Amino acid sequence: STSDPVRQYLHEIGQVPLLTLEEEVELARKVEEGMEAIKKLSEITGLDPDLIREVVRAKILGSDPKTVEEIDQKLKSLPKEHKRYLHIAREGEAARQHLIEANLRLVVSIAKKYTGRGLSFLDLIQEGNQGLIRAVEKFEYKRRFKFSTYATWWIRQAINRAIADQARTIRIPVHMVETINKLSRTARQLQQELGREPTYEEIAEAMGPGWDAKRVEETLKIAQEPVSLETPIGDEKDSFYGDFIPDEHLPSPVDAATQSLLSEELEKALSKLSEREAMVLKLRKGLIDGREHTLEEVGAFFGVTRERIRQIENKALRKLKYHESRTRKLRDFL
Amino acid sequence: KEVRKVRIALASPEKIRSWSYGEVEKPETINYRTLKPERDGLFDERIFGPIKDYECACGKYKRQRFEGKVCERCGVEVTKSIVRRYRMGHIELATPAAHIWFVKDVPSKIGTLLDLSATELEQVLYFSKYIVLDPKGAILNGVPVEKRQLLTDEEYRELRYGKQETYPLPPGVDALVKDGEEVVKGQELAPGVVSRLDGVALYRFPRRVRVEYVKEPKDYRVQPHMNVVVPEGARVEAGDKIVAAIDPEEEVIAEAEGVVHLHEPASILVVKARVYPFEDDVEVSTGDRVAPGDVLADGGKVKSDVYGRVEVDLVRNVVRVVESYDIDARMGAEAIQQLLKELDLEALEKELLEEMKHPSRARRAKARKRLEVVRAFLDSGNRPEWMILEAVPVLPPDLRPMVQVDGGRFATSDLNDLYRRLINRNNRLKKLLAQGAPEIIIRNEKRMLQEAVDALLDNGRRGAPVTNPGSDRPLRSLTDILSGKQGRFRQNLLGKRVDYSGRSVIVVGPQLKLHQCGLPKRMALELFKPFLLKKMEEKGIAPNVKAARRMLERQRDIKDEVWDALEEVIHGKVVLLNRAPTLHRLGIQAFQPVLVEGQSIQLHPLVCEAFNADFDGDQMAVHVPLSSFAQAEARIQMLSAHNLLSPASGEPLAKPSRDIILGLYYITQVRKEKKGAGLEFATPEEALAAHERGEVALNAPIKVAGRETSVGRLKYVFANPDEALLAVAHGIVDLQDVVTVRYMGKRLETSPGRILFARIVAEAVEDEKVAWELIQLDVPQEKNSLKDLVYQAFLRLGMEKTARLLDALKYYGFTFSTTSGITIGIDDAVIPEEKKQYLEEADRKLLQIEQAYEMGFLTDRERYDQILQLWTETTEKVTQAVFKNFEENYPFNPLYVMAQSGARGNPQQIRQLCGLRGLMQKPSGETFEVPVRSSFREGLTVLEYFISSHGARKGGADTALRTADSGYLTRKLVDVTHEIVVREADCGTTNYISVPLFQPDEVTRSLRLRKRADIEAGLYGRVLAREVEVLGVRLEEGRYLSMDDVHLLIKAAEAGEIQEVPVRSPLTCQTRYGVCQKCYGYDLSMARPVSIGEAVGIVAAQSIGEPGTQLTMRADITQGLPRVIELFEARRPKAKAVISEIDGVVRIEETEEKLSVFVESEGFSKEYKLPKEARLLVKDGDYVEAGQPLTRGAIDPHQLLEAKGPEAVERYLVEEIQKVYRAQGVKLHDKHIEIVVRQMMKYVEVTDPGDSRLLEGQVLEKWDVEALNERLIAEGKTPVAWKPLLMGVTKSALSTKSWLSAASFQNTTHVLTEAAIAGKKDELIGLKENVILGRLIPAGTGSDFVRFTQVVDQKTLKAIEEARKEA
Amino acid sequence: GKAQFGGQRFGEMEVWALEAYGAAHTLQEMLTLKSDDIEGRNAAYEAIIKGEDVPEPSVPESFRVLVKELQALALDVQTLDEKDNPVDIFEGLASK
Amino acid sequence: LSQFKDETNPLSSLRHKRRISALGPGGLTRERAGFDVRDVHRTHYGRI
DNA sequence: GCATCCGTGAGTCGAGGAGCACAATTTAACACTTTTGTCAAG
DNA sequence: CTTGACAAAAGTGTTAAATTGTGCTATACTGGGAGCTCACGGATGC
Ligand SMILES: Nc1ccn([C@@H]2O[C@H](COP(=O)(O)OP(=O)(O)OP(=O)(O)O)[C@@H](O)[C@H]2O)c(=O)n1
Ligand SMILES: [Mg+2]
Ligand SMILES: [Mg+2]
Ligand SMILES: [Mg+2]
Ligand SMILES: [Mg+2]
Ligand SMILES: [Zn+2]
Ligand SMILES: [Zn+2]
Repeated sequence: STSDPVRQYLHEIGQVPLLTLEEEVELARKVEEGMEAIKKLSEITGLDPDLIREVVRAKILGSDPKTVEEIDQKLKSLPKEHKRYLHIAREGEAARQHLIEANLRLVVSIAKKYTGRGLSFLDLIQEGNQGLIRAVEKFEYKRRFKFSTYATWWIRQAINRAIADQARTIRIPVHMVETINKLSRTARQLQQELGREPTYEEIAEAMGPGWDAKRVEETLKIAQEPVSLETPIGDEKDSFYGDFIPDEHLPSPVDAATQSLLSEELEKALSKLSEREAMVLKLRKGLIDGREHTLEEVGAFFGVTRERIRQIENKALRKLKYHESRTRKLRDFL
Repeated sequence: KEVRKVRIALASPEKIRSWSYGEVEKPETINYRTLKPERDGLFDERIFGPIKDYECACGKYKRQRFEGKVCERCGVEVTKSIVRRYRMGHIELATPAAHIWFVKDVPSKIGTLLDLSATELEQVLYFSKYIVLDPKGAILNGVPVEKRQLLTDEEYRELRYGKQETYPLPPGVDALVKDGEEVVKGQELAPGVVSRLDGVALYRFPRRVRVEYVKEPKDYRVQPHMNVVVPEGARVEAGDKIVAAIDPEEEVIAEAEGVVHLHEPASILVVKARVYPFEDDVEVSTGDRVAPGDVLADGGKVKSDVYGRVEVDLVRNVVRVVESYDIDARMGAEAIQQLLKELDLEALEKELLEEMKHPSRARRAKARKRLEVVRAFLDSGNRPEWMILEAVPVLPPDLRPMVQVDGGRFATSDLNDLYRRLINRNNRLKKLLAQGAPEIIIRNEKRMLQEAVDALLDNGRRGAPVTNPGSDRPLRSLTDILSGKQGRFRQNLLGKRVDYSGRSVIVVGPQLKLHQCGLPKRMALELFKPFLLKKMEEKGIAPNVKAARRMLERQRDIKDEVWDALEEVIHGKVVLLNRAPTLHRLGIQAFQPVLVEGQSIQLHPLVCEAFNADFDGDQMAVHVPLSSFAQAEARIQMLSAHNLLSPASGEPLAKPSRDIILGLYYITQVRKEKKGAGLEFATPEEALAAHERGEVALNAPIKVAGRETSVGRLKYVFANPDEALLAVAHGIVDLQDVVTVRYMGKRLETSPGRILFARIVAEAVEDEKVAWELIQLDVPQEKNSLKDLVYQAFLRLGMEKTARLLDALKYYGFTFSTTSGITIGIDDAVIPEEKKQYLEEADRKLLQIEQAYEMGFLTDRERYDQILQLWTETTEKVTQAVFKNFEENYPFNPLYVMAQSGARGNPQQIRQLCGLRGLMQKPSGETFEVPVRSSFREGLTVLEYFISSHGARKGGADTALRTADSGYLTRKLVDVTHEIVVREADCGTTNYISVPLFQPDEVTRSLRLRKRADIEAGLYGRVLAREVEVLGVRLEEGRYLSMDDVHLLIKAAEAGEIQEVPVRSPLTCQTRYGVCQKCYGYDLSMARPVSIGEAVGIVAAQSIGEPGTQLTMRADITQGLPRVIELFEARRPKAKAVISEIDGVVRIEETEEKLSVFVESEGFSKEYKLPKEARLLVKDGDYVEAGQPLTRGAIDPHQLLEAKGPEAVERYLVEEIQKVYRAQGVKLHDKHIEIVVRQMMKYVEVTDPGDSRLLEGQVLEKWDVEALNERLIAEGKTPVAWKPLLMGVTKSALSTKSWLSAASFQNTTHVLTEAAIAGKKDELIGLKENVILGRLIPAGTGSDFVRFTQVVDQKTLKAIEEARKEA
Repeated sequence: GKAQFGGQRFGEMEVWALEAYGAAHTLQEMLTLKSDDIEGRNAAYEAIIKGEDVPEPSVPESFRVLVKELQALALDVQTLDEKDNPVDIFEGLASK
Repeated sequence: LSQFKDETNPLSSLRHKRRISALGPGGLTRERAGFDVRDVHRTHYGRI
């Protein structure tokens, strides 16, 4: 007891008796009359219909509270003909709560058929509950159709969307998830028909126009779930995928060393240059501020025009070529 | 700015948000197409930082010039990419969630403060029962509701929403009640249904409306899709609607004026409510709550008379108040967090202090446990409500990476899945709350949100573990990451993988010196690569380092000068050779590498025993110390030639071994001939004449005139050893022939081999006189004699000459064993002639036992015992016959010589080869009646081989299943004594222990001298506390007992001059956080006073645990590890002995009914009701003392402690642990056991708080309370009366001051939970805490005693002094 | 592993051996300079190839991982100094 | 129980096919197995 | 007494891994300037 | 070192085409389903 969350939830929803068809119509009528009453209230009292439905909902549920009482007392200040519409609004909200509560068995029966698709059983039910709430808002009892007929569309819609949105660590858009599901179904039908695993050409041909072997391969590559870093290898519980994946982001001690070796050798080579000529290359190549500068931007720092700096920058570049050729102390770092 | 202490504490929701660089609002990780991390997700660059250094997401800023800047286009700060390892996020929970650590860690920390049990806390937290936070005048079953009361869902619904019930009527029948009529419990509503509650019964759905027109009982049928719009008994005018409908065609109206009556309800709703009709518009509406006196509907004319939710029925024109209370009851962490917010810890402490005076012990214990948690929160400054999470921290993404791999597919950690679920449920709950979802939907989501947090923090702690869909593997949570053998502590902090490390197979190098190893060139090139690249750059091999490295990448590109440079690199440097398991400290030794051709490591033969390394496929690890400190430590402290003695016992550990002993024993043993053997003569010339005639052999013992000599002693008299060995070379005499030699002016009568051995030692030590005193010439050199020579050479000469002597012994032992001619043949396993006679004697006696049993003179169990005793006796007789035959007839037999010299084998194994295999045991432990009468030379039968396989399997299983127990024991011992270091020269204590020289012998009932190994293991290398006068020799106070002093003390005990020796021991040491130099004694590996700063605690644990693990891998199965672990854990034995709590005279009252023992004193008389099967070791007429055993068995350490005292239990624990290791022949000094026992007796329990803030029964360290007592005494206050306490190594290690060391050991969840609440600050005193932080350990070269030493030449010192004192 | 060109595991018992020997600096190098001190191991390699002695090591990265994982458990782990003042072991890279 | 075939030499593969394992799905555990499960029984004569 | 949690040696070589319609949004392709480097002499 | 041409790469806009996110669908359907030589002593809890 209380250690199985599914069992505890089922017991909780089992405490609300199922609605007879008469009770369903009465509750459905009250919600529609209540929603219309909120519209009539807003039109007359002038505030936002969304604002009023929250105030009415707050009073029913009970327990910004500063303004809720201000609006609630304002609504009660209306005359009798207008306080009546408040009464239907309150009963409509109370009936909406009761109508949602009594259909919590419907979501469970629908949600039990969607297990094993990346979401847990309780996650499916809660997503089904969101669809059930949407069903009550849009349900119309004037058409004389029972609630389970129309709710089932919204309950399955919410479960499908949640799976397409929450069943993968790397989220894939709904349209592509539908494509991936359609691709897998098409492959399986060919696989059971041809008695072997179909090739990409065969899968693409069965899919239809606009599909080739390249697109099928890309879609399958996209549909590759990431693998856990903690999955063990072998019977011994001491090795995981994380123990065999090197880190290629941080520089290795060798890479950091040769970068320092290059930096100290380049500044030593630049010493042979003139005071200004070395400054131009270090600033044109971004060795001082970190970022490469332009001839115009370098020009403002020395007050020199664009064309002249290119000449001294090239002349300084040529002198380093002369020095490197006579020493060969810089070729190896390339 | 040096980390000196680490503090752990609770994190407030405010502090968690201060850590976070941004809230993670979406579960998205990365985009599926571009692979760039998604905004507001788990990998958002705006929160955790840029993927690459100095570059925003939009790619507008890409250099370090804009450092410390946040781009306006994307919001990503331009900084280093490594900040993604350090920048955290947070999840703003829609509703608070409790931290599972402070809930499910027994005893619950939240439950302790709130006085809620584990059951009650779980029910509230996981939304099973409500808890009252404001009763609001609620009455439940006639009893007012109080705060902190637990309500079930049914009870809360009745109180909050009232009592109501619907009864579905059968179709067609009409109820006998009317709409709006009160009923009572049990009253019939319809003729088929009855009520269960008293209240207003109202019509739900009238299936038929019967209007009475005034002109007329016209009947209307009401379908489910139609509703009645008028009351019952309502006057409806012609035209007014009666029943509404969706389609107006079927809508029913009123033809004329009439009264509407409702009939045939679908069901009757009986609600316990009050009805109030209203004349004008109602001042309240549906869903509001009213109290007695509130103006209900008619502008003050109609007023409420009872609490309840008000619902107005527009059609009935009445106002219904459903009797209910606005009770404030909530579930989950919301109510729990509010309860912890309202707690006044100061007020709670005062109440707990008052309750702490209850004479009941149980209530004081419960109050103390609660008060410890309350005091922890007050002193730490944490707040109790911080244990409920309002914002959940998010780990930095680089610690939970989603990395692409060598291929193209992605790999992610399990924390991303746990974070995603928490975000998915948190966002869904926010949506559900915004849609005004019903309570059941909200309650289910809040419960799921709580479980999502619990799974993230500690997966599987509560409920079923969370598994990744598509697999059954539990997800790895934060608790799993930091706890266990594979956790962060043990896998990445206490041990790490290291660079500059290699591994290869080891082979024997006999030509190596003791300090040298054979390192392959290819390993050395890679291990010393950075040093090599510099050397190639120094020479002309390569222009620079980078060109040098490219040269070494390709094997065919390496020239011959690289190897020459590699020789220059390793000159002087040493490497560390390592063999797993590193049971003791000499499992890692420093060697000077010698580059060799090949791929295997050459290991010196003498270091094999220390490493436990043979050459049947062993492998070793190579490590390269880098800096000058690391090289200096390895060359000075860790060098193989410097560690010659065993730290556990002080005996030599690098000593001659199997092949070396055999070669030295073979040449030093003499020949014993039997040809002459007894003839007597008159002159030596006659004896010599007989030898030339063949009547008497060269070594036959004869008598010349009166003296017993041999012909060799007379015929061959050599002037000097050079002539004696010259005769050996020419073949006149052998090394084993006893002759007469003149050596050092003495006309010795020994063999040339013994004289040769004397020169071997003399030339090795380069001093003839000392080497003469070190050797034992008149005996063959076995393992024991060679071990004594190494120890004596170490004392007289030092490490350098002993290592030289060790190498000389190794060279000559190997040389002589090769040419001597040791070989094993099938005939070398000589079958004694006595075996056949013994077996026939056994068979005749076995038949006699069988004949006696057939006559019924003895039972089955007795006959089986008699059979075993006969076969055990016969087996022992054959063992003697096997070795007697060797000693008399084949003194040079390879099996005999190997066994006698100690090179290989024991008499038990020689018997199986030469005598008989013996008795074997069934898998149940019973022995087979028939023994294995055939040896290995004769060959077992198929049945005997199968019978013998039961014990081989049983022994092999123990070799595998007892290693974990010993290795676990060693880890316990290390973690409890890791902080013990020699920290000062002398603590100034006047206490000591009196090591007994005589032990009570129970079978004789008298004092007998203990064994020499017993006294040496308890007195060697110990400082005398008091002056001792023995045999005219004065051993003054403070004198370290050497091995000669121990022998002198033993000799004095034999003369009845001393019964016990007072020595300074760690047990009586007063040094805080360790021991002192004068209380520890010698460093047994150097036979000199222990150096200040040595980690003797680690040495003690390794010294104790090594024989336990070493022997089980080769006894310890029954009374080894089981008894040692039981003793070290201070566990109560199952068959515990019975001790007398008081001293007095015993009075046995044995009777047929029961056995009772009475201990009688002057006024006291204690009664001990022993079981019938009790082996009493005391009889009537004896004076027993307190704690003295009365029954054979194992003494409970805790009972002995409270009956005799701390000194007695310390003596008992050290002695009993020693008794085990002595049984298997292990020599281990008492210091190491006393160090561990000192840690066990480290804590005390408060009995009288006195003038202090401590609580009665509180457990704290003895050093702290003694310091507290003297402080209280200094300021004139009542001292704290405490009680000595004993706890095992596991409990003592877990209750240490440092949480870092305790968390890394065990109970990481429990240790961290208690530390965070208490706000414990770790001062980083021991060794593990410094290892975790990577600091310099406060032992060895890292100790404050030696770390600040300064070295300077005189010229600079004179210059500094002259240039400063000149002013 | 040899296949991954990996290092040798210097486990707990090997650490105990250095502690028993008193090789405080040899132990510290293996814990920091040769395993996970990123700044230390880069500077140590650079120092060696320049013919210099390796610098003094720093805090290991595994301890930084431990602190951040402890912080993910809502535990305020703070490294202090002699005067109980907080010490930043993250070089200012995690201070908002 | 589906193990990588040990085929160093023909005897290796022959042994691997005749090995009997108490572990695997539905069997004992390497660490939770006592001395009784691992000891040679009197009925292994001629069978194991 | 029992219910539950916690513990059970160290290295190593391989082996391993439902549909469509709609609005909303971002990603590409096309032009037209911009700035930005290259000769051109003087 | 300047001035003036010259490509032109880089930068700013435009509509378009994928690409992604979102709401809807009306017979009636109203409490899951998976797993089963439990490993065994020891310590702290009601
Ligand atoms: N599961 C194991 C098996 C072996 N070892 C180590 O490897 C050695 C293997 O020893 P073994 O070959 O079984 O016997 P020896 O002691 O070598 O036998 P002998 O004395 O006859 O040479 C053990 O002692 C131990 O050092 C281990 O640590 N863990
Ligand atoms: Mg295996
Ligand atoms: Mg061996
Ligand atoms: Mg071996
Ligand atoms: Mg002679
Ligand atoms: Zn940017
Ligand atoms: Zn002391």
